[PDB]
Amino acid sequence: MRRWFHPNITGVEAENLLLTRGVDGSFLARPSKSNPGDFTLSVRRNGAVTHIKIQNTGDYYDLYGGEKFATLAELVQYYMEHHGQLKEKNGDVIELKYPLN
Amino acid sequence: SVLYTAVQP
Repeated sequence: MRRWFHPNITGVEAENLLLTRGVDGSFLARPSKSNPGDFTLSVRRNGAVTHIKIQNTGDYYDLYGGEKFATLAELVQYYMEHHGQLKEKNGDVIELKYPLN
Repeated sequence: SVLYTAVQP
């Protein structure tokens, strides 16, 4: 939970929101449709929107590998401040810069 | 639905 978390937005709405009000760097966290109960990060980068699933194992949260965190907010806050730690599978850096709404 | 991006640790 915090100023990027949208408790009631779909993936689609999220990428329309990011493509209309966001800028390159804008992100939010939302509920996951594939895994009800979990959250997803959506980020506007390059000329599109990237969606990253967040694993809640039942013990911790992570990005299906990488650093683990006790709450969802510690996850996001970490990747927002630690430069270069969020990367796609292919190695390109994902930037978590502007918390939307 | 939407498309997902895996992350590299």
